[PDB]
Amino acid sequence: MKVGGNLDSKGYGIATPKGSSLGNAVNLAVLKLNEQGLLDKLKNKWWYDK
Amino acid sequence: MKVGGNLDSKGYGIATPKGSSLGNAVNLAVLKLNEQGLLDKLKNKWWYDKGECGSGKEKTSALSLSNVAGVFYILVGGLGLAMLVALIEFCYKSR
Amino acid sequence: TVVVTTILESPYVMMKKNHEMLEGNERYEGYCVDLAAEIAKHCGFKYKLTIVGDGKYGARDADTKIWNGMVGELVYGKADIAIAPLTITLVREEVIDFSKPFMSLGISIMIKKPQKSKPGVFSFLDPLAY
Amino acid sequence: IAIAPLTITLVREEVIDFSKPFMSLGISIMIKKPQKSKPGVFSFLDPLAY
Repeated sequence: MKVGGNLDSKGYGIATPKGSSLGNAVNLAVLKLNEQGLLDKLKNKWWYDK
Repeated sequence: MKVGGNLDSKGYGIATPKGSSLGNAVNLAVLKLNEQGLLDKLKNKWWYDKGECGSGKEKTSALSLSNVAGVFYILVGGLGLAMLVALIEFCYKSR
Repeated sequence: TVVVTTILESPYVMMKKNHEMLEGNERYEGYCVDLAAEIAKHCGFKYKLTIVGDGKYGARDADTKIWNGMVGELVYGKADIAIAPLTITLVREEVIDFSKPFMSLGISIMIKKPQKSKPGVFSFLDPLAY
Repeated sequence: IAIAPLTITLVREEVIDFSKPFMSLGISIMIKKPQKSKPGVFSFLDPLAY
């Protein structure tokens, strides 16, 4: 079991080649998914539900 | 007091006009500050260090000793009562 | 000399004790006030801390379609940068640019820090009644 | 494009582009279920404190 809060603040992200066309689109997409609670949903699906 | 973890994941950030010169520099600056633990340090400075509540402990859960202890004392009142009454009755009644 | 907009929100940006006897950036103190100096040091620039007029964060009136608060002062060229507890939202990321989060948060629950102690005298005796 | 648990680090942000974090994390502590019990010889007394 995990105890207490995290020791530091990190974060994963979608990586795209510097100066790519998918760069802005994907960025907004991630923000959209999180606000729709889709990201939280996915985590619950693979961590707790599954 | 705050209980349980957060309900969602948000985050504050430094806002700069679209297509600004300070845009990339500030971005990297924030990342640099966090990795140097400077951000965490600042928060601790204004939230907990500068805070007024580091006092507000015990746990495990123990016995009731308190109420029990009142019983001790009042019980003692009985003790000394027997004491004096018996005293003055012995020496004073007899004597 | 860069114009830094920010909102009065404790403990991010607060009025110093003797703010009446001070001027410029020395008037303010807080998390963002210190964060400003740090950012300015790594980016190399002088700045002037200014409080947003209407005292709002960022929103967008549906009718007039006008931005208000700090986010507003950025889009309309009133300020050069916004150093405050400004939430990174999609609606804002479209009009302005947000640096990586300098503080992750969320919605929490607040209850009365409970008093676990209520000793009586004879509650010792209370299982029976007077 | 790279869609994986790729940490957003300064050393990488210089060569590539990272979208906003799709999952915030950090360093945590892992322990073992504290379900154990010993009868000993001192335990008995204990409900009544020293």
